[PDB]
Amino acid sequence: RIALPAPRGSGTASDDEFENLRIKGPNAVQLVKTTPLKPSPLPVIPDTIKEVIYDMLNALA
Amino acid sequence: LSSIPTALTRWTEECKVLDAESMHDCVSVVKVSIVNHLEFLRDEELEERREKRRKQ
Repeated sequence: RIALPAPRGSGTASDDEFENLRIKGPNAVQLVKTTPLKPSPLPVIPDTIKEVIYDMLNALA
Repeated sequence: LSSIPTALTRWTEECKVLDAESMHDCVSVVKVSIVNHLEFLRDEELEERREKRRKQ
């Protein structure tokens, strides 16, 4: 997510007018923040990928 | 252990070998799509923040 810099000054007429000038300006400093982790389930490994992983484990022996 | 190379370092090697200079071009093509989406969401969140301030 592109970061939001803090609200510079309370007040919509003036402070937010120059806060749009600052945050959305052509020349700006888009710092990044990550989203909160979404609960990804583990991907099921395909069977051919398990005949690749298993063949190396047999080459251990 | 830190001796083990990270995925980004393996992808870096792969990219180097398979496309040293075309990586920048792909970064540019994908950037054009990422920044536009994130700026739309940045402007929507900013509107949401101004709205919540006004409603407060």
